[PDB]
Amino acid sequence: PRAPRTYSKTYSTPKRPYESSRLDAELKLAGEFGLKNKKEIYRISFQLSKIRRAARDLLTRDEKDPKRLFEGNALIRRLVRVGVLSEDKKKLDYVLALKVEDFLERRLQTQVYKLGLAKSVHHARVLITQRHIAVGKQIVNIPSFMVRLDSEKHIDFAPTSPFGGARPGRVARRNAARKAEASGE
Amino acid sequence: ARGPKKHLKRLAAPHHWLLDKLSGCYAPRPSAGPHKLRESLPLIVFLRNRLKYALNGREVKAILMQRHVKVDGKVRTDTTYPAGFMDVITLDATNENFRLVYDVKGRFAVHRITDEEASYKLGKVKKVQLGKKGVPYVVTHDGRTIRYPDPNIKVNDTVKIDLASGKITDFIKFDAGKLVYVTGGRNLGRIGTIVHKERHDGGFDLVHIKDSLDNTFVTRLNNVFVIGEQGKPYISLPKGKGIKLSIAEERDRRRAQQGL
Amino acid sequence: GFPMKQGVLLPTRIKLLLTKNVSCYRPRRDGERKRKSVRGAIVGPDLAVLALVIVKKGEQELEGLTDTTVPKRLGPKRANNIRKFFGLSKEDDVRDFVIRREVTKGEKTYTKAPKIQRLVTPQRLQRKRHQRALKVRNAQAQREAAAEYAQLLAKRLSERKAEKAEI
Amino acid sequence: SDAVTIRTRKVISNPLLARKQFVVDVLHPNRANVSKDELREKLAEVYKAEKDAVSVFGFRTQFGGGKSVGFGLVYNSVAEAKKFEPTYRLVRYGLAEKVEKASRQQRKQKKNRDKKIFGTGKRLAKKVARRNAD
RNA sequence: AUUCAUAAUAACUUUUCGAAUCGCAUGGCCUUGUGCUGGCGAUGGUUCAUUCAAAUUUCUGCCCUAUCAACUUUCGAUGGUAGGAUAGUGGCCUACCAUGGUUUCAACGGGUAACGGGGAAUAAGGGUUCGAUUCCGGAGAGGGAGCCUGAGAAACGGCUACC
RNA sequence: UAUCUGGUUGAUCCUGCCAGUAGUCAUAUGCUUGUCUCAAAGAUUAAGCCAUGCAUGUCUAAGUAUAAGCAAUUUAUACAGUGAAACUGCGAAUGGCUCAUUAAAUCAGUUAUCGUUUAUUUGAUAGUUCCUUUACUACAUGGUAUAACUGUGGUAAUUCUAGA
Ligand SMILES: [Mg+2]
Ligand SMILES: [Mg+2]
Ligand SMILES: [Mg+2]
Ligand SMILES: [Mg+2]
Ligand SMILES: [Mg+2]
Ligand SMILES: [Mg+2]
Ligand SMILES: [Mg+2]
Ligand SMILES: [Mg+2]
Ligand SMILES: [Mg+2]
Ligand SMILES: [Mg+2]
Ligand SMILES: [Mg+2]
Ligand SMILES: [Mg+2]
Ligand SMILES: [Mg+2]
Ligand SMILES: [Mg+2]
Ligand SMILES: [Mg+2]
Ligand SMILES: [Mg+2]
Ligand SMILES: [Mg+2]
Ligand SMILES: [Mg+2]
Ligand SMILES: [Mg+2]
Ligand SMILES: [Mg+2]
Repeated sequence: PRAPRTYSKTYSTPKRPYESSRLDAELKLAGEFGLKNKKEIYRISFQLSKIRRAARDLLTRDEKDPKRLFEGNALIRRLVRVGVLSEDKKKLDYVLALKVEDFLERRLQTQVYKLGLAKSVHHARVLITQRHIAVGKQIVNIPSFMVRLDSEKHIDFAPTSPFGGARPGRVARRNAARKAEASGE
Repeated sequence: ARGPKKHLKRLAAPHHWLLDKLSGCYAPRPSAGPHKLRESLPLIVFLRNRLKYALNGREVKAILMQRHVKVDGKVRTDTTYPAGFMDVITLDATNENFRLVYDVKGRFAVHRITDEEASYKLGKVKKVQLGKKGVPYVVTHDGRTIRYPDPNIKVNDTVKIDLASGKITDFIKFDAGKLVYVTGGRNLGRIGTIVHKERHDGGFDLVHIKDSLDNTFVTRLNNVFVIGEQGKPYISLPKGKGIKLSIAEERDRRRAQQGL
Repeated sequence: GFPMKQGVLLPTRIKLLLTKNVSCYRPRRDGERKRKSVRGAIVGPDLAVLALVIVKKGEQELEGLTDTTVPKRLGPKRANNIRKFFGLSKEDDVRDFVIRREVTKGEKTYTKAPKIQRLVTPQRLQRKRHQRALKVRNAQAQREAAAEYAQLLAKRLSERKAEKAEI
Repeated sequence: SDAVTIRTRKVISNPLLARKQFVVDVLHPNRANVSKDELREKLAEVYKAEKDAVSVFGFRTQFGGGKSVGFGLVYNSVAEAKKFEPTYRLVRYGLAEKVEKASRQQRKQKKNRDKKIFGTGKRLAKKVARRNAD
């Protein structure tokens, strides 16, 4: 008898299982952003639906309302901070007009590919999950790190990654050891 | 059933203790004392969660066995002693005093006071009666019985206890245009002056209190604690002065505090 | 193994609701009563051991009853019980005549004596006169508090009756 | 000379417990969670008190390594350090040994067996011997 | 708001309480007796407050069913008086008295794969279904019943009896 | 997250259900199961029955120490330290479990005690102790009666108990 640990679902399965248009756009976005499942689209669609209905229920209230100003501007600032909503178009109407790609372009897997450094979205995913990117002074192995526009200049190689230094790598050490074993000292 | 209860679980503790949901299944149940269970801060909560002088409850017991903590001039080595509103906590080590005043958010605030402030306290006169052998006495909000008071004192007034003797120094009367402190309700921790009060025959009278920022509100008189005249508080007020500005202006002071 | 009970005028066993401070039973909780079978007080062939106590010594000598005496285990621990034991007086000294027991540890000899209860010590007289002074000073403090409040009531009555007369 | 970079955030003086509390965060490159005993002797000359009066606990190093964050205490003297230190951390600092008691189930069994005997039990110890002998 | 707090008078009591208790320090004083006086507490203790409460209690709100429309009142049902019992109000019980009380606005009865609520699932809105179960309140310790001690139990890791 | 589709006919438009479809802190079961965090878990049928072990005991300078216990005492031949056992005080009426009863009953929100009890905590509180004193009973301080303890036993047995 403790306090219950809070948890919730972060995605929603679409109502129609087999629509050829929806399967087209899901697998288009899965290959475009190098995603693993359709769950990585459903989770982003869950965040669209939550913030869309939050802006919908707050646009229902009229202007100058303290609840509308507080919750609207906090969601506006959160979306501007993450970089989904741009510097302009800071309105809840544009929040209603947000799309799936506005969160897919802000992921660490997308961003590591986009500032060079990866040469592919799938190479960006495997560099992140093999601990080659430190965003600040902390390494990240989550492809959905969701960079928040204050870390873009600091998306670099990790200080403890063989690309970033401090180590020659495990398979390079074994290959160098075999060359030394076949050559001499 | 079958008798009094001795365990207080978490999620049943008072919310102003700000206790963690996790890290335990229970909360410190306050023992019997001068104040009610739901409206008092235990000494373990004041030391381990507010002062942060202790990491566990075992060392809270260790200071109280060392008798460093005392409230109202008395040691009170009990761990869950119910120190409440208008109670002074004196640590002779570090030469540090507090008064358990509320803040603007309705929680018990760490408000450090000087020694000439810790030399007295305010008490709201709960009831006035003639005791045995015809001796008048008053009972304050902390259960103190003070015999032979000045007969100008009525109920819902405030006295100033010497706190070194079971006597009074001076009293302040429940009238219009006096600083009052809200002790209960959702208006807890609001400071203002009495606009007027209503008679309400049958019970539960009401007091209209407006702030210095003209934020008028109403409160039951059970929650109203007179703490001085017009201005001039008998106690050093905590940071905030009980103004209760809206949350949009609150997030503005955070930007102003962050703006250096 | 059933003890015979005092006052059971029956030749058999019987179950009784035994309580505190009765025979054949020692309670373990407060107010606990338990039903136990006890042998009757009437002596019959069903007994195993009967307890006899001698109240009058006779002409002959037994092997192990009247020959051997057992030394007394504990002497009087209270001061008045010592005074009535040795018959000194109402007011004499007990510390001289405290019974002292010798303990030998093989190599070391040491002596032990009881804590003498209910003796008169100047600590006890200090505590006694402390409550005497406590009641005396409380009586003067409450009387002067009532006198100050009475003169405060007289001042308030004189002030209010002066204002009521000239208003 | 690994630039271990010892520092203490949120230092609070606690003369109530006659000690000082702080948060020990270290930055150890190319090295893991170095150990507690060189952190104790390092904090000894940090606060100029003594090696034995320094108590530390915590130090969960951050993910990706290089940085360890933990809690630390410096006591005014070792005598009051022992008075206000938990006994599990005495044996962590070598100042005491584990008091060799029985297992918890065995202690409960001993108490429940000792509940049956009213008194010392010396007369029943000789009584069972006399009952078995004769 | 009181026949309130409190006081006074006359009394009454298988006469309540009003320290024959413990630790540490032991200062000061002169009728120099181990004399007078004194400190810091602990445990107690009558009563009034306080707190933890408990007990009862005011209004309003509960699922399905009429193939359940009349129910309650012998063995209290509704009220009055008086008493008893209770910690205390009260048909709570007793004695006397009156014939009342509930009901189609669903009484009473039956069923519940009924502990109540805070809550949960689903859901555009309105709703539907669930809630034994991390919190609050209740009830029980195989079924009943009775009781001792205790401030508080009709206690079951207390007792007694029957099944 | 304000959505429908297949099936009556030779064909049509309907009513209408069947069937699909998507969730369930909603259970069971099949197949499969590499990593980290988090954690429901004998409720449903049987509040059916239970082997065994544990879950309630508690001592500070401050009630009682002649353990024929230990260190031995720390003017210390009354004791003084620690201290098993046992008298004494307090707790054991908290908790934990379960939901079988229970349908204005519990319960919920809201009222009352001017209709009551309340250990403990906290504040205050007691010069009168004079039986019918013109008859007080030791206050530098009344009494016994017991545990633990010693010794004699009973019964196969129990946290059973007797006599001294
Ligand atoms: Mg590595
Ligand atoms: Mg009567
Ligand atoms: Mg009556
Ligand atoms: Mg009758
Ligand atoms: Mg149900
Ligand atoms: Mg049921
Ligand atoms: Mg439930
Ligand atoms: Mg019960
Ligand atoms: Mg009790
Ligand atoms: Mg029972
Ligand atoms: Mg049991
Ligand atoms: Mg129980
Ligand atoms: Mg259908
Ligand atoms: Mg791993
Ligand atoms: Mg069931
Ligand atoms: Mg069962
Ligand atoms: Mg319980
Ligand atoms: Mg458990
Ligand atoms: Mg269970
Ligand atoms: Mg008690």
